[PDB]
Amino acid sequence: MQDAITAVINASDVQGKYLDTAAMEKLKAYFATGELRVRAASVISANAANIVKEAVAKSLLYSDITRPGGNMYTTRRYAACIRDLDYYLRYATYAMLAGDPSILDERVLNGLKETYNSLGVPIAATVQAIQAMKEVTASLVGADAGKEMGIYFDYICSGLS
Amino acid sequence: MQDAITAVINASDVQGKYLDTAAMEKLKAYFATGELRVRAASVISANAANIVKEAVAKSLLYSDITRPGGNMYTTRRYAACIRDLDYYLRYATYAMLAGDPSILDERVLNGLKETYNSLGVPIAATVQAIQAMKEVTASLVGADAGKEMGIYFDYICSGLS
Amino acid sequence: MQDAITAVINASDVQGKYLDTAAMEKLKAYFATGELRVRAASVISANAANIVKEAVAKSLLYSDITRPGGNMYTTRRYAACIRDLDYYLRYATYAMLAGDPSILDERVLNGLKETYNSLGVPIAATVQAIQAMKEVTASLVGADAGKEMGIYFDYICSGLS
Amino acid sequence: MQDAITAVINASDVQGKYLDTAAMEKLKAYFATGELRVRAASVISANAANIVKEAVAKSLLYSDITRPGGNMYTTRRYAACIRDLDYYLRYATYAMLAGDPSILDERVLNGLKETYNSLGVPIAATVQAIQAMKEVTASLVGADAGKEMGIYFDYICSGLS
Amino acid sequence: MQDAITAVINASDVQGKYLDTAAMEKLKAYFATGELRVRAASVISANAANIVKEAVAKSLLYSDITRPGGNMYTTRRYAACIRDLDYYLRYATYAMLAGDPSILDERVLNGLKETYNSLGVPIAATVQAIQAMKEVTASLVGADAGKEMGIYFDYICSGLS
Amino acid sequence: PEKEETPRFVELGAVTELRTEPAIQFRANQGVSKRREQTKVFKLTDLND
Amino acid sequence: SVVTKSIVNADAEARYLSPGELDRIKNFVSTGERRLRIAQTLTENRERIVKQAGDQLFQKRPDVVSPGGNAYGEEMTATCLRDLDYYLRLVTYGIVAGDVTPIEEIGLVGVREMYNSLGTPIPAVAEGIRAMKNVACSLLSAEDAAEAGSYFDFVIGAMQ
Amino acid sequence: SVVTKSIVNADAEARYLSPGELDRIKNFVSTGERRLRIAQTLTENRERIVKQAGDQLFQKRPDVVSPGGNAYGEEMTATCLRDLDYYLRLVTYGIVAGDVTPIEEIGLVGVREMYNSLGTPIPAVAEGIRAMKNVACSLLSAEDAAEAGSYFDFVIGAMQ
Amino acid sequence: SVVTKSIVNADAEARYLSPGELDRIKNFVSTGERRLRIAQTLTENRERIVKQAGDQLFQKRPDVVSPGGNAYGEEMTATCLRDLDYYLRLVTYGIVAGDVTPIEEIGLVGVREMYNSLGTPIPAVAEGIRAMKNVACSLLSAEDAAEAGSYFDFVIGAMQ
Amino acid sequence: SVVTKSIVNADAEARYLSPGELDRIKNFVSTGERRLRIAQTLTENRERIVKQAGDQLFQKRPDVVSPGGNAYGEEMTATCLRDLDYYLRLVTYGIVAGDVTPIEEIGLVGVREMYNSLGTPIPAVAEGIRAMKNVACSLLSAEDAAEAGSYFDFVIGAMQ
Amino acid sequence: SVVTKSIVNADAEARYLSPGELDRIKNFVSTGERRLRIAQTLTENRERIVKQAGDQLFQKRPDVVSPGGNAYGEEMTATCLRDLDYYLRLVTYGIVAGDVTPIEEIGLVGVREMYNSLGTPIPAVAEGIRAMKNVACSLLSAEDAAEAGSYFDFVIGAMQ
Ligand SMILES: *[C@H](C)[C@H]1/C(=C/c2[nH]c(/C=C3N=C(/C=C4\NC(=O)C(CC)=C4C)C(C)=C\3CCC(=O)O)c(CCC(=O)O)c2C)NC(=O)[C@@H]1C
Ligand SMILES: *[C@H](C)[C@H]1/C(=C/c2[nH]c(/C=C3N=C(/C=C4\NC(=O)C(CC)=C4C)C(C)=C\3CCC(=O)O)c(CCC(=O)O)c2C)NC(=O)[C@@H]1C
Ligand SMILES: *[C@H](C)[C@H]1/C(=C/c2[nH]c(/C=C3N=C(/C=C4\NC(=O)C(CC)=C4C)C(C)=C\3CCC(=O)O)c(CCC(=O)O)c2C)NC(=O)[C@@H]1C
Ligand SMILES: *[C@H](C)[C@H]1/C(=C/c2[nH]c(/C=C3N=C(/C=C4\NC(=O)C(CC)=C4C)C(C)=C\3CCC(=O)O)c(CCC(=O)O)c2C)NC(=O)[C@@H]1C
Ligand SMILES: *[C@H](C)[C@H]1/C(=C/c2[nH]c(/C=C3N=C(/C=C4\NC(=O)C(CC)=C4C)C(C)=C\3CCC(=O)O)c(CCC(=O)O)c2C)NC(=O)[C@@H]1C
Ligand SMILES: *[C@H](C)[C@H]1/C(=C/c2[nH]c(/C=C3N=C(/C=C4\NC(=O)C(CC)=C4C)C(C)=C\3CCC(=O)O)c(CCC(=O)O)c2C)NC(=O)[C@@H]1C
Ligand SMILES: *[C@H](C)[C@H]1/C(=C/c2[nH]c(/C=C3N=C(/C=C4\NC(=O)C(CC)=C4C)C(C)=C\3CCC(=O)O)c(CCC(=O)O)c2C)NC(=O)[C@@H]1C
Ligand SMILES: CCC1=C(C)/C(=C/C2=NC(=C\c3[nH]c(/C=C4\NC(=O)[C@H](C)[C@H]4CC)c(C)c3CCC(=O)O)/C(CCC(=O)O)=C2C)NC1=O
Ligand SMILES: CCC1=C(C)/C(=C/C2=NC(=C\c3[nH]c(/C=C4\NC(=O)[C@H](C)[C@H]4CC)c(C)c3CCC(=O)O)/C(CCC(=O)O)=C2C)NC1=O
Repeated sequence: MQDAITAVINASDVQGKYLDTAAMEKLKAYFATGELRVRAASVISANAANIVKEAVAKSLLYSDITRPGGNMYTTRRYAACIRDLDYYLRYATYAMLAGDPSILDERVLNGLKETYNSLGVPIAATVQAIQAMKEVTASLVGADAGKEMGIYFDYICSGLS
Repeated sequence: MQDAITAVINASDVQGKYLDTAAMEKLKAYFATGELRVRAASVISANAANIVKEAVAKSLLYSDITRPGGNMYTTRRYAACIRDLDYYLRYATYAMLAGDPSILDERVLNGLKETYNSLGVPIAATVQAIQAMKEVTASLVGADAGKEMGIYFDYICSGLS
Repeated sequence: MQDAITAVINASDVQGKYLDTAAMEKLKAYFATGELRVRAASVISANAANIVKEAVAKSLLYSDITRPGGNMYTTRRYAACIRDLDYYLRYATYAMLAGDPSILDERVLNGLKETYNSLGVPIAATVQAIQAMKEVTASLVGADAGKEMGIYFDYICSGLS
Repeated sequence: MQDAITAVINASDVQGKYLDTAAMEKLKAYFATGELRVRAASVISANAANIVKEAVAKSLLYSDITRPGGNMYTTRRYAACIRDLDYYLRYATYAMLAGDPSILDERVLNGLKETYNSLGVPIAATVQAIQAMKEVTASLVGADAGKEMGIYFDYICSGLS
Repeated sequence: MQDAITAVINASDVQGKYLDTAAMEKLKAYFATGELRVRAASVISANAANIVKEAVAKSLLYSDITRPGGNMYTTRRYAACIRDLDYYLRYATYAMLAGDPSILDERVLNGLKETYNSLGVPIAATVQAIQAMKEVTASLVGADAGKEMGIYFDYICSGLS
Repeated sequence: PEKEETPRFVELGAVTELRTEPAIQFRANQGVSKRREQTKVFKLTDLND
Repeated sequence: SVVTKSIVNADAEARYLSPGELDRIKNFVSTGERRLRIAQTLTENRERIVKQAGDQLFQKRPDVVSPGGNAYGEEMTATCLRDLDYYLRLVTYGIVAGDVTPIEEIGLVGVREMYNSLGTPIPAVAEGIRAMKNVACSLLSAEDAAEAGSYFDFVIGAMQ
Repeated sequence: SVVTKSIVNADAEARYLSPGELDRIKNFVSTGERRLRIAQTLTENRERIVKQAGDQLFQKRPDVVSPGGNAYGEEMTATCLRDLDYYLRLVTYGIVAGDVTPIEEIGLVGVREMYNSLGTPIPAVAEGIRAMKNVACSLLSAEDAAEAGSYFDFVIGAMQ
Repeated sequence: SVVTKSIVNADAEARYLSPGELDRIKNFVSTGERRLRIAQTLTENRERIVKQAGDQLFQKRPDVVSPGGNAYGEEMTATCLRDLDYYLRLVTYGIVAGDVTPIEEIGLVGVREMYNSLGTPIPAVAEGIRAMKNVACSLLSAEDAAEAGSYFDFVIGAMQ
Repeated sequence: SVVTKSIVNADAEARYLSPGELDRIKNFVSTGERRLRIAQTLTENRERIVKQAGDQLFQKRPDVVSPGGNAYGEEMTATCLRDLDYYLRLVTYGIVAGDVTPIEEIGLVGVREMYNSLGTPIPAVAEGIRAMKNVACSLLSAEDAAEAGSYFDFVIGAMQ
Repeated sequence: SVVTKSIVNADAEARYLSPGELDRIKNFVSTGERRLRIAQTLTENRERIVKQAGDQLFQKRPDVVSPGGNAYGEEMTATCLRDLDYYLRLVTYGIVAGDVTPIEEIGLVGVREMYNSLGTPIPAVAEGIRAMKNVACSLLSAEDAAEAGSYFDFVIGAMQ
């Protein structure tokens, strides 16, 4: 796991130099946006169930995927699908709070492609679904916060793809 | 005439309850503060003439009220004023000892405003005199029992108002 | 067997010091409280039979325990049960007079657990009974002495349980 | 394990009552002393090894115990002795931070005397060593915090006895 | 500054109580020691210069410190070293007569360590020299006087290091 | 006057035994050991951390 | 109370409390803690006193509880025992207050009229209060029991 | 509480409290006075909160107090309100503790198992606690209300 | 202690404490402050009593400090002086307690066995304790000296 | 102490203690016992000495204790006696010290400013110290009075 | 950082950030100004902190710079001051981060292994960092010094 402060000080550490005024400026900028990041996290924490529900309904439901033989069919499969969407949204809010994509890159994305391909889970459908989550969560948090979140959602989409 | 002790027991009697823990706490408070009340009563008893004298001086003497055509003019009227001021002091001391303003209500204030309005006695000047006594007696008895006295002096002031 | 005084001097003896001023303060406190202890003992010694009677009636009677096959059924066992209750009350007042629970642990609760398990006596029913004794004896001796009898009764309860 | 706040609320919970005014008193007192506790913990966390070092030197070194045949002799047993002192100091700082000795009884002093007797460790010598620790740690933290550390070091001593 | 008598007087003033028996015997101990103190002080003044010479000869003379680049390898540096040693000796003789370390704390040991450090003069070298001076002084003064002079000089050496 | 009685729900959930320190010490620490919830469990969730 | 007694006597003569009056108040407030304790024992044991004294009254005066008597059946015996509880409560008020004025105002002025209207036998009521006095003495310590006994004695005298 | 959680987490790793934990407990210590104030308000208005929140709950769930419902009749409705009173008491404990550990252990481990044994509906208990949260927030200031409302929120979340 | 002795005897008799035994406990309680002061002056003058009495003992019994005696050698003499300090300590305990129970339990029971193994003559130990009694008597008033002297008397009698 | 004053002078002089200065220190050592005895007498007769002095001072200047005076009233008169007692204790300290060093740091530096702020009369305080000097001369030996009078006299001069 | 550590714990227990954790994140971000100011002071005075504290270390532990020691020679002493420079840099990083995980991640995991491989004395490194902390106290105001002191405390504590 890494964050904005950790990234700045890590870059300075690789440089072998004390915190420069430019590095302090980068830290100040992250501090400036940390306020908005906190309230966005609170909002989607409360509405996380609604967000997953809305995205699943928007793209996943009333389809051959959840119809028999579509791999989302079976109650266990449906629970696993919404569980993965919960995972993606929770890790997205962690990355949004941190201001860094490290958590997604290491905790989530690695090996996920291999497991999904081995199991037969449709990565295209997952990407579509988390795209729908991104739209819903942007509406709830607001525009500025949605910009902050959407990059991490797209990062996860690229990892799946 | 009803003390704080008689008030506590009478309230419990009205409710038909034995003296409970809360009312017994009230009684413990009164019993504890009784020593201060008693000593202050002795102080006011000894210095009654001085308290009245200083109050009459601080608020009433050398003014329209004492000059001819005012109420306190004529020795008759002046003697009546100092008599009534001592009555207000003596009953306030009774009330401090008891812990209840009921003695003031039943014996003093039971028509006082009507009597003063009938005779033409200035209610504002009487209030000023009683507040002057409040100051002087606070000095004599000390602040701790001065506050306890002050509530009953304020009671008389409010009634006459 | 120990007392409050004996415990204080024994602690100082273990350290090997003559009675320190802190030890003297403990001893002085016990002396100050001794009269209150003597009064409370005088009270419950007179009412010992009544305390046992009320506790038995409140918790042990008109239940299966004192009806055929209940461990208090049979006159021999009923006599034994009330005798144990007087045992508990007598040793509790010994401990109250001493100001130390060493009496209870050394005498009352040495293997009392084991005896009752062997005999088939219900530990829980005995604990309920002495709880009722605690309520009655606290009311008789008053609040401050009752909270002193209470701790010793609860110590007996804990040993049984 | 408990702390001052947990102990207060647990006692109130046992008696089935909302937090009393006396319970609120204890909570306030802990909060008033809490910042002092935190500062002291920081100090002896930094100097933990040094405190053990000084105490070992001041009572456990150049003595018959560390000479052959005295239990502390042998490098194994020396390492075990200093490790036990670090255990005692660390659990003392836990107890001081919590404001309750329940940690000491629950995790340190339960069975400790039995194990020490079986091992042959001198309970008297360990008590002397931790009293030396008490002096050193009191000097480092300060007088006020040193008192607080002492009431838990002495608790450990009494358990060892 | 302070004396033995003055310090006992200060403690009595802190307590707020007139001279106690304990105060009397503490003062009487100083009164008894006075003869030894004054005789030793005369001896110390008589052999003061010889004491300095003996101490440096025993400790730092004919060493690398005296040899080039040793912080004493100049005429000015050597004179300064002798001067500081004489300063410590004179204040220590004062303090020995006084019976209290307040004089040494107030004047001798105020910022001395920091100044020595920044200069680069070795604190350990000074401490060794002070101990050598203590040995010479004890020999000259006598056994009883040497014990007291040792205490005062020990304060100076410990404060320096 | 106002009757000022206690509500029934106060009485139903009120313990009327006047418990003291030995009883509270025992009745608060009754049950399975508190180290069932006062512990920690360690996992090798990420080899990289 | 005793504070009210002092203040009433002072008010009648239009004088600040005399030093003797104030002495009495100081004694009463100093003794208040023991007074409250005595009253508290009676209140805490309010059920024992009434129950045992009720049994003693019914033994000594069986006619009241017999059929055809005033307190026949549990419905009416409950009211009789309630009145015994009333007078215990008045006595506790009196112990706290330091005077018999609480007792006399609440429950002794016109007992003859009230009970003679209800048909109740007043001498039997007096026996009940005397039984309460004896039971209370068992509960209380001797020095304290003497003080509480005085208030019980005032009640029995009033109903004789 | 925060202090005991930090000590537990540190004891498992055998580490003296790191500065990261020490500042946490220092923060909790500093805000302790506000926490005690919130709890004091709740315990003062214990009876009002329970009474009117229970009335709201019965208004939103008439089936619960209707005949055949779990809390039907005088005593049964009083036990339902007693449970609400218990949860309010746990909430005050949690507020002063500064974490949800007392609430969790005392009353949310196996709450579903207990209520299903009783036959009580867990969602209706949740709505009762929601009504309590609304009333308690009305008795607190905005900052004080939102700090306590989270403990209420944890309780209702576990109820669901 | 008076309390422990009374309760021991009552335990054997299986009786709640007799009124007379309670009266003795009352009087012991009231006299406790005088006992504490007597013990206080003894411990304050601990040093003078030990050294003065020990020198008296050695004068009375030069054999013990002679070569071929038990205490010959400064170290052995010092440990005997310690024994005298021990017994004074036990006597102070006994004065506070009010009975010999602490004195006899802590020491003075297996006294002959211990001292026979040590080689000391126990009558010589008794002589030392007698000297301590004399010095303590001088340091006490006539009343106070009588109370402390009784405990010293028990100790010397048991030594013999 | 006198030694302390000599040490201060020596430290300013940057020289070891002068032979004559050491001689005065030797004299102070010799007079330690006599000075301690005089101080013990003053402390023993402390209450009576300052009681008589207070009566004499109030007689000399009745406006200190009269209405409108600084010490008018019992409490303020007791405070005035305390100030005198502070001075008496300082004089005893100074007699033990053998020098004005103890008093000067306590009650002789800025004392005029403090007394002016509170309102007490500095000349009347000085007279009170003089009354103490007379009482002390009465209660001490002739040469003891001379030395004690000298220390008292420095205090009186400081008040001026 | 505080943010990353809170996220890590929430990640482990599979919970979105709790409201209190969100408050802590917000607070740390807001006080970041003070954090940066403290770090700016330390980097402004990197030269004297290292130089003065290292000289104090050499004086306190002469054996490290003695012949046949780890720091003998100007080349080795330059590297030693370089190490102190590295640790001060880590401390400034930690102050900026608000947590000690950057300090631990960079320079406290395996210090014993590295320094023992080099032959350097680990306790001596700890004492040098203690010297840096003492130098820091003067440079930073009392309130500021406590904040930086905790990071210094972690470094020395891990070092020992
Ligand atoms: C039924 C008596 C109650 C009820 C149900 C309800 N369900 C849905 C939607 C879905 N239900 C399923 C269920 C299953 N999928 C499975 O694989 C299996 C096992 C073989 C089951 C049981 C699924 C997948 C859906 C999603 C839609 C879909 O099938 O694609 C709805 C519609 C919800 C909506 O608003 O979209 C409803 C209403 N509703 C009730 O009132 C009953 C109490
Ligand atoms: C003079 C012979 C003596 C004396 C008197 C003195 N009197 C006062 C104050 C007042 N005197 C009066 C008197 C009257 N009021 C009336 O209505 C009548 C009848 C018509 C009389 C005689 C009053 C009212 C006052 C109060 C002040 C005022 O008039 O408002 C003082 C002043 C006292 C003070 O400090 O208040 C004095 C000095 N003094 C002497 O030495 C003579 C022996
Ligand atoms: C003095 C502060 C002021 C004042 C008063 C004044 N009062 C009267 C006359 C009477 N006062 C009363 C009042 C009371 N009767 C009571 O029972 C009590 C409480 C115990 C009180 C206070 C009554 C009934 C009278 C009339 C009978 C009488 O004269 O006593 C007068 C005289 C008026 C007259 O016409 O004779 C005066 C002047 N006067 C002032 O100037 C002051 C401001
Ligand atoms: C009836 C002839 C007399 C009488 C008796 C009376 N007894 C009780 C209560 C109890 N009686 C027993 C008796 C026994 N327990 C046994 O194990 C045996 C041997 C098999 C016997 C005989 C017990 C245990 C009780 C306690 C209550 C209970 O059983 O739970 C009462 C009730 C007392 C009360 O007020 O509670 C009475 C009245 N009473 C008479 O008037 C007759 C002369
Ligand atoms: C030696 C070549 C180096 C050195 C050592 C040094 N050691 C100590 C102190 C102690 N050493 C031991 C060692 C052992 N105890 C054991 O049981 C065993 C195995 C049988 C060993 C090896 C102990 C116990 C001590 C403590 C003192 C004591 O014995 O009581 C010191 C003294 C430390 C101090 O300041 O107190 C020293 C100096 N020192 C060197 O310079 C060498 C490189
Ligand atoms: C040092 C002051 C004294 C001393 C100690 C010594 N202790 C042991 C062995 C053990 N000590 C413990 C104690 C604890 N275990 C814990 O987990 C905690 C904290 C919760 C404590 C306090 C235990 C369990 C052991 C045995 C297992 C082990 O070896 O760790 C020894 C070793 C004895 C042996 O020979 O096996 C020693 C020497 N020794 C001294 O001389 C000091 C007086
Ligand atoms: C219910 C009638 C009474 C009661 C019980 C109670 N039990 C526990 C805890 C435990 N009980 C057992 C017993 C068994 N284990 C078994 O395998 C079997 C069947 C073969 C039994 C009967 C055990 C092992 C435990 C501890 C482990 C656990 O957590 O269950 C508790 C305490 C629970 C806790 O502390 O968290 C309680 C309260 N309590 C009552 O009031 C009834 C009288
Ligand atoms: C860089 C400037 C500098 C100088 C010059 C210097 C001199 C110096 N001369 C010394 C000794 C000495 N110096 C003399 C000097 C003399 N005796 C005689 O008869 C002659 C007249 C005369 C020289 C011609 C003697 C005799 C000693 C030895 C003293 C002793 O220990 O007995 C010592 C003490 C011993 C030592 O070195 O540890 C120093 C330090 N130190 C310095 O730092
Ligand atoms: C509070 C009383 C007080 C103290 C303690 C004090 C110490 C003091 N010592 C100093 C220097 C010094 N001190 C020494 C002393 C020594 N040389 C050695 O070899 C020994 C290890 C050691 C003592 C025996 C030396 C060599 C200097 C520097 C002299 C120079 O090079 O200019 C200086 C710098 C100014 C100077 O050069 O004199 C001060 C202020 N000054 C004071 O007012």
